[PDB]
Amino acid sequence: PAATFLEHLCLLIDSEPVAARSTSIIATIGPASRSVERLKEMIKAGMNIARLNFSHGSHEYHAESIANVREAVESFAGSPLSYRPVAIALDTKGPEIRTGILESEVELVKGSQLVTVDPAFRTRGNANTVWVDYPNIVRVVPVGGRIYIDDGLISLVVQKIPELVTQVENGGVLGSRKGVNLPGAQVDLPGLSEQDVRDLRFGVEHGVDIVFASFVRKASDVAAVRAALGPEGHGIKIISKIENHEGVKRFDEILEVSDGIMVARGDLGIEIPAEKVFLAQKMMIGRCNLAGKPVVCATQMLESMITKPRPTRAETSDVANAVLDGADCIMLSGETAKGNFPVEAVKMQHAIAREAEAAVYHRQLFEELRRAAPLSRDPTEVTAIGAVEAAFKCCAAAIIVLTTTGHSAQLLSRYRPRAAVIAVTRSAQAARQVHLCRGVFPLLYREPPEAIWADDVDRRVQFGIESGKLRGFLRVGDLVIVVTGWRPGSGYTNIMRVLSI
Amino acid sequence: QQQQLPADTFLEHLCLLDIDSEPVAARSTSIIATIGPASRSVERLKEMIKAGMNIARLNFSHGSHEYHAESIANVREAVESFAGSPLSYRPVAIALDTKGPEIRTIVELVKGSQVLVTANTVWVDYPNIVRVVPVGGRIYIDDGLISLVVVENGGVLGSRKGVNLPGAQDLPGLSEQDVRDLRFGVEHGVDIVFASFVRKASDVAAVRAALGPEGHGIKIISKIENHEGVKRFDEILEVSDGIMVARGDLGIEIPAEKVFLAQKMMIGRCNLAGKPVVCATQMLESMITKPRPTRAETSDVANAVLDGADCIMLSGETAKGNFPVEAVKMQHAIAREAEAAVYHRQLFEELRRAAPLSRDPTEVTAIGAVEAAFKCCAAAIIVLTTTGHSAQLLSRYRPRAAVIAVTRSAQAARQVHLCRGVFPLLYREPPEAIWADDVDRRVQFGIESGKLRGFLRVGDLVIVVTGWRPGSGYTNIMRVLSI
Amino acid sequence: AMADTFLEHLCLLDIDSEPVAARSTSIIATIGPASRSVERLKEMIKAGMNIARLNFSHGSHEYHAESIANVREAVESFAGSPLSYRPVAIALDTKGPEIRTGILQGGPESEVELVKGSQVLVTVDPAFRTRGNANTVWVDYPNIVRVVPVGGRIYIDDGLISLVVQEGLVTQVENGGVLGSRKGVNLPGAQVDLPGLSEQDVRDLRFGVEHGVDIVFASFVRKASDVAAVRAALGPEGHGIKIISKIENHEGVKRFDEILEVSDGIMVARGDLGIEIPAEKVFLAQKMMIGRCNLAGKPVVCATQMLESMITKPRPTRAETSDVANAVLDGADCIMLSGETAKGNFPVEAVKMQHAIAREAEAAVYHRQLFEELRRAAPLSRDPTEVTAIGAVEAAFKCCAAAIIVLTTTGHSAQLLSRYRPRAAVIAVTRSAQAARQVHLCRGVFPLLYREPPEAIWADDVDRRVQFGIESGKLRGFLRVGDLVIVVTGWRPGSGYTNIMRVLSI
Amino acid sequence: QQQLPAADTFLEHLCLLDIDSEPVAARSTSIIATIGPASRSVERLKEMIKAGMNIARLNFSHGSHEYHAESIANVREAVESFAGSPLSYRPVAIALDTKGPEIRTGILQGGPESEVELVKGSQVLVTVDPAFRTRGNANTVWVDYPNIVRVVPVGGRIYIDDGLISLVVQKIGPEGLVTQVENGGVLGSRKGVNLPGAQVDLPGLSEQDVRDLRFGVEHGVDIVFASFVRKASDVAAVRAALGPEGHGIKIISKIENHEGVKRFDEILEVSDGIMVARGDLGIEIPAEKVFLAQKMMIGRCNLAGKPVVCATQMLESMITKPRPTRAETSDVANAVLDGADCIMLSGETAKGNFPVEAVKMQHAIAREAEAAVYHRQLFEELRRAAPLSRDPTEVTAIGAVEAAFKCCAAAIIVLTTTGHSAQLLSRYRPRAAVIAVTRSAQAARQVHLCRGVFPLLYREPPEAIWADDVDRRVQFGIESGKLRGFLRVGDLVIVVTGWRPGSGYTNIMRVLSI
Ligand SMILES: O=P(O)(O)OC[C@H]1O[C@](O)(COP(=O)(O)O)[C@@H](O)[C@@H]1O
Ligand SMILES: O=P(O)(O)OC[C@H]1O[C@](O)(COP(=O)(O)O)[C@@H](O)[C@@H]1O
Ligand SMILES: [K+]
Ligand SMILES: [Mn+2]
Ligand SMILES: [Mn+2]
Ligand SMILES: [Mn+2]
Repeated sequence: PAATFLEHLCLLIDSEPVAARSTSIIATIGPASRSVERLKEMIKAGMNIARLNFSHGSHEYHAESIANVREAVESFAGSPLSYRPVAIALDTKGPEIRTGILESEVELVKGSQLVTVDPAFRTRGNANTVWVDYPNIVRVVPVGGRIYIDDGLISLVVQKIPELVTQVENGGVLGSRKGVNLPGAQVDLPGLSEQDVRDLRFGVEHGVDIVFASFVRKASDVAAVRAALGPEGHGIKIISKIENHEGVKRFDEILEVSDGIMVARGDLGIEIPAEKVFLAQKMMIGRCNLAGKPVVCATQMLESMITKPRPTRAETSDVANAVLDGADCIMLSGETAKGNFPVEAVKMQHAIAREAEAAVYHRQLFEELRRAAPLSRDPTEVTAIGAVEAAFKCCAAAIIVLTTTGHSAQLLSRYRPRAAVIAVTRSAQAARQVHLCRGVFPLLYREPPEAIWADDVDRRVQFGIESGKLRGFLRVGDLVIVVTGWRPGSGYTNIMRVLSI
Repeated sequence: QQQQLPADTFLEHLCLLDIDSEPVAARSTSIIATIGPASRSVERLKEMIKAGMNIARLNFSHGSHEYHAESIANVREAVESFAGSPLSYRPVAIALDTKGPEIRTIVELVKGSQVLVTANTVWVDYPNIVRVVPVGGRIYIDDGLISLVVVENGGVLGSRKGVNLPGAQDLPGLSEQDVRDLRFGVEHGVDIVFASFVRKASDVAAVRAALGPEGHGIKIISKIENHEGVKRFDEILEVSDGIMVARGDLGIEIPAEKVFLAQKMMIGRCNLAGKPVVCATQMLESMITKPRPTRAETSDVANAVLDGADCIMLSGETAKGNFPVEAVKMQHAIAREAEAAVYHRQLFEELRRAAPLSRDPTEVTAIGAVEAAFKCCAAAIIVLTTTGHSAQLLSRYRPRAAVIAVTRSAQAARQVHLCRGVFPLLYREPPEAIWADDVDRRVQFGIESGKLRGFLRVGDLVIVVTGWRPGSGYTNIMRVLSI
Repeated sequence: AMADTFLEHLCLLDIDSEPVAARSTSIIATIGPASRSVERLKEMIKAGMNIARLNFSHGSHEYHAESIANVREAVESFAGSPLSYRPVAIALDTKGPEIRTGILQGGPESEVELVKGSQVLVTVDPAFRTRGNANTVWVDYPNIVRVVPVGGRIYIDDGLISLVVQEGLVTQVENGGVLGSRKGVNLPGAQVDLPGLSEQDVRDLRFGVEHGVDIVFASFVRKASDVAAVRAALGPEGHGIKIISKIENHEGVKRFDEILEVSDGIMVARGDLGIEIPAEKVFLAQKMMIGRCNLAGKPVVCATQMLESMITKPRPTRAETSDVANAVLDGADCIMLSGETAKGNFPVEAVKMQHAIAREAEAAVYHRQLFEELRRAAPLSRDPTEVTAIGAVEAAFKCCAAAIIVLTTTGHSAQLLSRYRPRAAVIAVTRSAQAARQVHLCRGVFPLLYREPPEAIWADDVDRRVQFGIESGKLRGFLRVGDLVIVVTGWRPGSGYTNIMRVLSI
Repeated sequence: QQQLPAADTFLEHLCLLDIDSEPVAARSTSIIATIGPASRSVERLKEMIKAGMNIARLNFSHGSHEYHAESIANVREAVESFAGSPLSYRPVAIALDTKGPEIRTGILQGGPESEVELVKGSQVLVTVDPAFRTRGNANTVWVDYPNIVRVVPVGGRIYIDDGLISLVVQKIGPEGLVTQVENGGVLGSRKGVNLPGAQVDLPGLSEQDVRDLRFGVEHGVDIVFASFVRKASDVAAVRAALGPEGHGIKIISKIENHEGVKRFDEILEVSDGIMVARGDLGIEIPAEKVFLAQKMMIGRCNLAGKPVVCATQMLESMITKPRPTRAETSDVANAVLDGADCIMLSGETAKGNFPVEAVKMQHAIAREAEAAVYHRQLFEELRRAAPLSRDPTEVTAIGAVEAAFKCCAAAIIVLTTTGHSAQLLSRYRPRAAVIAVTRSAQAARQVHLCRGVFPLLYREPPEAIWADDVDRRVQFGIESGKLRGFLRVGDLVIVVTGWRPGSGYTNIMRVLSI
């Protein structure tokens, strides 16, 4: 029915979704969700990627978090057909600026007159004193320069710049060690601080699967993340976070060099006017779709759930619209790191996505994507679009790719099939990183290779099919599109066959 | 370029939204703000008008008759304070929001504990409750944040809060209080009735009947707030002047995951029929407490504009919060950016295509005017309208150029805010002897108000729409004039 | 016409769907022996001729003065009823730089047969200009032996005779056949350097102005400067004359875009064009130019061999029927007749056929796609006239307007409306007799010459003209009671001030 | 090349047709040529093959059984003369064109190759009287359909010779029709007559037609163009007559009159494809309307994915002159641009003085026209319209086409047993050539019925190991491909094949580089 655009819309509430939701969900790990038991709960509810937010907590503290995710995850390895892998994502600290330690709450008051970088004063913070961890602030913020504290809920205007006389423009309840922002001011603060490099090495050492790299402003920024990531970490997927004007202006350059993007609406939402983020968001998602790289929508999607068990009408709506925009993943932060309803937040994102996903007008979408996408000569894309097409023609229940590094699956999702892309792979990491791609569902294949190749292929396909039935992707009578390669290894995907279940 | 000038597809389109492309243009989506303690003061009202309020909502769920007579007295007072300058005067509509069949509750409720409906005792003003909630029947309290199975979800309960009984069905659309309320409305010349809990054609019939003879002029916007309302939408729409997607109630009556569908569907259908549609509730909540909205709220506003909504609302945000003006400014600012992001191309084509042939000279002139507008990047379309009807016809098609509507009907100049992209001008002079001349004076009036407010500058082309003889229903001419 | 796609569209063409509507592609007929008679002309006017073509490749000045005298005479024979009077334009077709064979050996009407596989000499020799035989033809383009290489083709007589170059050029007869006196010679792939404007051409053009022809079809136009000359020659007395450039060879095709910019319109001269370039390729040339012209909003004419067999037979072949329809469906503003009406035994019948095919093809147009497509492609504009025009078209579609009635002084406003291809008829009222003629060059326009002297009060003059259009409208069966009509007019008298659109009921 | 710059719209598209854009690619519209005195000679046939003929039409309106057995003997002989190199052998179909319920005048008075003039305003007599079978003259035409005198009423019109001659019947009578000539002209022997508006009780299948059809089977013709098809049941008969020995024969229904046009949808469903017989059609219905009939049927055929043939007078003047008129050139192109799968030649190759030259021209026009198709719109349009399907073969097919577009595939190489898979591919109108490899000689012939398919007959005996047999065939296709200039080093090709041997198991698409 619902599947013009107007027309489409007009035909969208009792049409029960039916299908693996495909927008994968990223949840940040924190006190509210570090416990193996809680993690297991969140896995059941639909978390696919676990975010470690390195703005907080020590190395040891995160090694615990990983230890636990890994623990919660493997607790299901008891049935290979049902095992959901889970990716792990290191979110980098980058050039944050932050206030000192005071869970007491100093009230900064509208109009009252001091930002200091004096070591001694590094905890002497008061109703009239706030100290900040970026010495250069006193040199980069001119008279009538605006300073923001805590998610931009606090505003100060610089009025006298020896030791920053500011006046509180927007006051509020200030807490411990909070994000500071200096828009219109050029931060010479480096993309890669020593801590960031340590943090990244840690990452590799512990085999995280994805680096969400904060404050990416330019191609060279992701180069560093790569260098730091070092040789041991070429497999790591680097997702550039876009969080400020420059990032937005150099987006095209950033996208080219990165594996994907995150629309970091939090910072972005203070660095540029609030009325504008939507544009930035819808724009980068578009461009990303066009290039066929993962894009992540983030921050405050479900805030009030930090405190309440139900989201607001806007948050529901936000989630839907991100999916309808084309986002590959959606995220949770405060919602799962500190709040009183982490599992319930995950369940909600899972539920909205499934409805939003059923409302996509693939028609327009696939045509649009086909149309825009330039010719290509790489057999893999060729097979991929070929597969998608066959998939539409017959309402394929699913497309089952054999993939070594996920790259073939990615190519399929690029074109947004409606049929599920069931990816079979022996690379445990690949099976994790692929959650970065809308509509892909990884299956980790454990058996050792058969002697005769073909047979190995057949075993894997049949493996996918079997896991398929078990999980209710495919039922007898369905047609399935199978995509595979002429010889073993990666980069040789080149075959599409049409099989009946 | 500006206003998102820099496509052939929607994808393409999206890919070219630019963040430095300064919006430039009267925002079109009109803003509704609910009046309450945070905003009943003449001075505060003046502030909100400057920020962009166009409709004032009186929420009859709360406060007495006298208390609202005060609010109207004030809105009127704030508004007329600008009548010092006819070229600049912004009318403001007044909308009565009906109480309808609510259920309400003068401590923390703990998860797992028993709570009796009549710390563990809550009394309710719907007696039939004990008769319609069976064993396993869910009872929700306060904005659906508190849950009760005949306590599932705990939380802080306050005094007299919304109660909902989903899956359960009897309470009349029109209670005696509602009728009094409506009479009050007519008596005080409200311009619009947002009618709560509309579930079926006959429901709006009553609102009309109650509204009585003295109130045929009153526009009746039906609030959709529950399953039934959603299922009978097509019938309700036919009979109503337009719609409100009441996401609050709706968002408890049906699963939360689903409202977006309801919303995008109704807005589509309304667009199709050319009736105003209003998006409402929680668009900017956190601003009830904080001076800045969350990234989701920003996003919500834009997407309602981009969905097609004619008006967007504010409730807690302007009735009780600490940042009413600041909430209005925000809606105004989002709308303007979302409006420059509309892909009129697809939109107009889509509307044209879908709209059936017609034979009414007015529609004919209208679509023609729009088309001319596009061809030249008209700065604006200037209609002379008696009841607004011709301005409405123009907006139907979603010109990008502004629809400047000149009218002597003060009320029409108000009710027209219900229509995306229209900008009313109330014309005060007495008629000229020679007709034509009267026409010319009005057009020129519109033009002059036009320059003054920065809709049109020298060199612009404007599309003028008028009628062959005086009275309504005779719109039938389109002229192309240069400024 | 209400289908969502072109495929769909096609699939719903109905053979019992009687056309109903003024055909809109105007027809151009060449005047010759078969059609110089006032009586025959009157017949052809009734049948639907709109433009009369005088082919200056043939006959003397006196001979054409007679043709014009006659057309004018046939035409004015109907001035007895202003409401019905069909103007008819007159078009001078230029001789330009031809190349021709001689007078056959002892015979200004006799026939030599050129045999397949035989040797033939082509000479440039003054003496031989009359000495044409079975192994010998002479030609009046001396440079030929210098521009045609070994293994180069020479086509003779409409391209029906063919020579390959293997004091004179040694040629094998590729394609043989019966050759007569003084016939056209073509050298494809070869470059010609003969002037666009020969002395004769200039005299011819002056003649044109002198006699008030309305249109110059200018032959062999290869480049912007070529139309400049035609304009210069046309002289001051002739600014009003519309110059339609004829595209007839490779160069013309390659410089099309420049030619188009400088011309009032185009003719796809498929005859010459169809020898200068390979035959397989003309369709491309034709469909391309018509597209481009549509885009620019200038008249484009499709011409030559549309109905040949009718020169001899009373019924066209299945291909010719097909050719006509496709030309209309391509977007051509006018279609032409030549041999068909100049010499053949069925001139009137040929005109009737073009009139009949066009009407069906016109009802098969998928305006939807067309108007959208035109809208879409047309750039913004700021000229009140275009603005009013597209606005009028749009209103027209919305209500299935029976017609659009423009008041136009130089035809310009009517042209703008047709640019967008309304389905409703464009009824143009004008006092300029010449404009009322030249407008036929614009698909879907129907001119009405208004004769009354101006009223004192302006407005009233306007009202009289509109009402004039209406009345002529009912009388001719364009509009009936109950119809809506879209009226386009101006705020003050003069040209270039069109700026109002009203919607009126009949 | 291939009109690559020629775009977001159709208008745009048109505006970019470039005359120096040399076509480059097998032409895909196959060409049908009627065999006749001008072209029965083995040598002439060989010439026509080289020029591009793909299907040979035997017109059973004329000549005896023996005369056609000769024509077939010859085509076959011309064709097999090239079997000397399997990589370049062009199969050629053979099509029996049925006589059906035609009506005809007699031989002319002692003038077999003579003529009579029928004069405007005079009295002609139509006689069914056998005695005057051959006694025709300026005032007398005898006709071979007896009932004519019981079916053409007073005031009823009779057309003779391609509609160029016209009689109005004014007096009915005990020995024939007393006509007044409404259109006159030079009449020849045994020419077709049409009774429009007058309904012809003449059977679709006359005894002769049945014999004719049996002959067909007996001699293994590949295609029956069935004349005057008016209704589903008409093709049933052709099938019945065709008998068991002839299920393989493709039956193309000729649409030649009003009824045919009105029942088209029913006829299409039951037939393997269609011919728009514009000759008859063009007299039975007004001439101004044929174009509509033609564009409509071709559209519908495209939609259903059945071959559609455009026919009659496409190049007439070439019967007499070595060069076609500007309209005929144009007619050919528009038929291809309309979507026609095959184009035909009749007079042009049966009798005229330039049969080869006529074939060459159609070949040359088609190639240019084929580079002008706006596949974009076309494939979208086809996709869009085509309903979901569940048959692996269609699925593979559309998918192959799509891959083809994505990379500008030089070709699609299918392995097909009965041609079915190749047909499914053309259905979607790829731009890339559909090279079909098959061991069925017949299939290789019948596939010419399908736009853009180029059959290759594979001769080697099967390999022991399947797969290897597959690989040999693909490689066979490739090799024939390079040799004929379809594919060059560096190209991508899309290969379509099956999981097991036999027909109906096509289900794999691979992407290979050359
Ligand atoms: O990592 P990629 O580039 O997606 O490769 C997918 C690969 O998976 C396969 O289907 C099977 O790979 P393996 O047998 O090496 O595990 C290959 O044919 C193909 O190269
Ligand atoms: O209110 P509506 O229905 O849009 O009517 C618009 C009317 O405005 C006019 O332009 C002027 O009306 P008035 O002179 O009464 O103000 C009329 O021509 C037309 O009928
Ligand atoms: K000439
Ligand atoms: Mn951030
Ligand atoms: Mn409510
Ligand atoms: Mn010429």
